[PDB]
Amino acid sequence: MKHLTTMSELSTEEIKDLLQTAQELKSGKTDNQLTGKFAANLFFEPSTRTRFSFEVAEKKLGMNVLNLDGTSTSVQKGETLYDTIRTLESIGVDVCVIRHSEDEYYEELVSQVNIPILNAGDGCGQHPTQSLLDLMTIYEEFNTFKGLTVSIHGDIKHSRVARSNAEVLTRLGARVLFSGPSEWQDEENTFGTYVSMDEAVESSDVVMLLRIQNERHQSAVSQEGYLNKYGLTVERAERMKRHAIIMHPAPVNRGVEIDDSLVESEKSRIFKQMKNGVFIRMAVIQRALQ
Amino acid sequence: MKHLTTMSELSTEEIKDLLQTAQELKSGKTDNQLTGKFAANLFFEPSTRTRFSFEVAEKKLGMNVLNLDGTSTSVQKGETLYDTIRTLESIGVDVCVIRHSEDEYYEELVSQVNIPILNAGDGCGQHPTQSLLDLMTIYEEFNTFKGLTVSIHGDIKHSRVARSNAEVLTRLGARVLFSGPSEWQDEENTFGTYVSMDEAVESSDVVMLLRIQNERHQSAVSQEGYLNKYGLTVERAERMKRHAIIMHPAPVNRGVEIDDSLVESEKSRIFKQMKNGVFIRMAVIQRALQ
Amino acid sequence: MKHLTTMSELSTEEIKDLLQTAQELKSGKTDNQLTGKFAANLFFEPSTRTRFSFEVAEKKLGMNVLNLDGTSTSVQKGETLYDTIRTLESIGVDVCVIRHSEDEYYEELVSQVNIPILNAGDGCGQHPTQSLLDLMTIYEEFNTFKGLTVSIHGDIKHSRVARSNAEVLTRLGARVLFSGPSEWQDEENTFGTYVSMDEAVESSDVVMLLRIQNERHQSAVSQEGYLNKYGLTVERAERMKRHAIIMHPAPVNRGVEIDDSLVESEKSRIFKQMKNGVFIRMAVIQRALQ
Ligand SMILES: O=C(O)C[C@H](NC(=O)CP(=O)(O)O)C(=O)O
Ligand SMILES: O=C(O)C[C@H](NC(=O)CP(=O)(O)O)C(=O)O
Ligand SMILES: O=C(O)C[C@H](NC(=O)CP(=O)(O)O)C(=O)O
Repeated sequence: MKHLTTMSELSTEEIKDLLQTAQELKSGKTDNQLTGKFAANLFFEPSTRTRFSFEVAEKKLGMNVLNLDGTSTSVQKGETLYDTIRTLESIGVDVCVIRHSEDEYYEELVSQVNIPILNAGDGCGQHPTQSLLDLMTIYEEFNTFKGLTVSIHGDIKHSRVARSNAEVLTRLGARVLFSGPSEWQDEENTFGTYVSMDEAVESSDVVMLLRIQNERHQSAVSQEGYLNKYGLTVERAERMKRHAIIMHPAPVNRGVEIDDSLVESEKSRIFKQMKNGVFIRMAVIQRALQ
Repeated sequence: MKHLTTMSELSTEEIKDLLQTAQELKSGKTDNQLTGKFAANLFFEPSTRTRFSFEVAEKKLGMNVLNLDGTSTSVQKGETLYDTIRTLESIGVDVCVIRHSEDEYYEELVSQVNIPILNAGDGCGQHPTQSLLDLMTIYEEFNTFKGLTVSIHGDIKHSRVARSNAEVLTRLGARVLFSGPSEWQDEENTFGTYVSMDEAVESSDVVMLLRIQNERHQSAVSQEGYLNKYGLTVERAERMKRHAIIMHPAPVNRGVEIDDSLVESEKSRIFKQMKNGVFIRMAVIQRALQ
Repeated sequence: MKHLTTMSELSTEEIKDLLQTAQELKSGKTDNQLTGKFAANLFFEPSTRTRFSFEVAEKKLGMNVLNLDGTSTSVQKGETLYDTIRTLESIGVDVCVIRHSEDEYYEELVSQVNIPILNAGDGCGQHPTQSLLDLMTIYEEFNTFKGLTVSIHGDIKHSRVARSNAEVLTRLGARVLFSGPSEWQDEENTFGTYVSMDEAVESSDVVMLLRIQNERHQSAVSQEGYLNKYGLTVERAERMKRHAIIMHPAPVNRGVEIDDSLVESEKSRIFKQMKNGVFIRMAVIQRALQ
């Protein structure tokens, strides 16, 4: 039993092992050991990739799957997250995947519950499996992290993606750059140098775009002309290194943080990221259940 | 790869083959060609028959199923339908079933995506699997379409069922009649003769009833005494040909377009339609992935 | 085909049999008689234990599962519950599980539908599988019902649990005590003796707590200090018989009807209830389909 909650508490060796496993499974290697066991997907926030890649991963591992929403479950009757987990243990669930609006919802749980918890996202906190498939995608491309320059752009302080990726990339020996509206920068995220998109887009081996976390803002603010100012425009992408890649955890808001024509251009690895997500998540479930 | 979007682009030959395949599947034919493959059901409008007959179909084919609604997916974050399909492709989905409010949502998709799209309904546009199962049911009854007189009643204007059935029935050599409030007739559906229910009910070999598309009208209008005025009353049903049948795409609004006692009367094939739905949908999936 | 609607129509012999079957199931026994059949779970009210224990039970029986709610189905188009059930029969569903807001929704169905119906809860009416859970857990504890004193506390008026449990308990030879706010007492449930919590907690072999049915009240009222007044406080739990147990159909509102520290205390069988729920529900499904 191993939780996957925060990227900062996962060692370099474990990351290295998870990537190898994921790569092998992607290669065709299979395993049935978990056939018949039960996984529960609890998503209290909207999702497509994370949620359904987990379901695919679970079913490829031969597992039965229970899918829980926040509006149809007894959470409507005031049940706590912990009780929901204990309930799921009681009816035979072996592992739980959770996405929740509350930053660090898992701290209370990991010490109390008896089955592995896989964090599919905690508000603006952590997003471990996104980080892992990001790393995998990067390593597949450059076959190393050391000496890489990776720039993360946009709404940083509301991003569990950036918060997971910045520390671990630095830890793996890469240089991390930030950019975007100064208002949206993170003082709790020092693992990167704040520069401008125009500066970073030329020194970056990786250009990671972020969606604006509109649903997470205290107050809605104008974002007219965001693309020109902060986004990856065609002209900006044309100034990227030959070997550089474009990444984005999705969903993309075409015409906002990236030009519509770039999403599926030569240097884009956005959809490749989604492919790797499945195998990364298969690996993570195996790690969780031994 | 073969999409299924509009009935008007389905050849007479393809139709006949789908009906034959459906019959074989109905009579127990099976194979594991599709076992373990993934099907995704994207339903953005309510549904019971189409959605779940598809799920049953997919599972009888031995497929793994993913169910997406639109309020719990990342469409909520602004993701386009196109990006949603590509996302599903990336994670290993082989076929997508889509029901959407936007007429012809699929026109954009079919030229761009790399997996079969099965249209489960586009606003007031087309509803091909309904048409196919309607044809199957009629064919089981008369072993022919040539010379048949089929009347379609009620809210034609907002009916993707009427749109699909009218063109294809006349194309198959049937005579089509329309009835219902003149206000709800469709000038862009000229494949039938407009008459009154009272006339059509004695001339018809098939009486096809439609539900009022309340949720699709620009503004709500009274519908008091609809049954007596426009609907299939007991008195009207008693004037039907001895060998004529009653059909309805469902759900039925008992007391509106049809008298409560008729839904499961001798001449009714309403539930037989739902039965055929599964096999028609199996056949369509087999066609898409051949 | 044996429906399960209300406890009062379930004989003592049928009950003892379901409990023996659930025990054998709980010990690991299974068979293949239901492999590949279809179960449908129609939940129109929120639920965690009942809905997902049913799904688990179903999967453990080797069945395919269809999950329907209220907002995404064609109930939205005005389809009656009856037509919904008949529709499911037509597409190949062998048994239906239903939780609905309308008391006794099932009495118009039992005489009309052609497949077994399993009531997962009808408004403030009955909750048969919960009751069976309770009986099982109670029987596991004391190995008998005769001579037992069982107290049920709180919002009796709006409890389908209390209604199922009260009669069947006294029928099995146990004495039932009632407790809680006098306004929330039920005149349509006279199978117990109203007393104060402080009294019952000392004379009870089983102390069964109920959640306040806030979502079911015609008018909201204050419930300040509910714990200290009507609930199971730490102080009160200390005065329980040595061999007595705490039960609660869940979910619990920690701090309302029970002190936070008692939910998982030595005398609590609340989570054991959830465990037995699966096997009871397996047994009930086996009974429904012969
Ligand atoms: O939604 C974001 O922009 C980033 C990130 N996106 C994803 O995880 C992909 P999805 O919401 O389709 O599961 C996340 O934090 O949820
Ligand atoms: O909704 C109508 O009345 C006709 C038709 N109905 C169906 O296809 C059946 P369902 O909505 O239960 O899947 C449709 O256009 O969606
Ligand atoms: O809800 C209650 O407090 C009692 C009872 N609770 C249960 O059945 C458990 P659940 O709602 O998680 O399935 C019921 O009537 O729904």
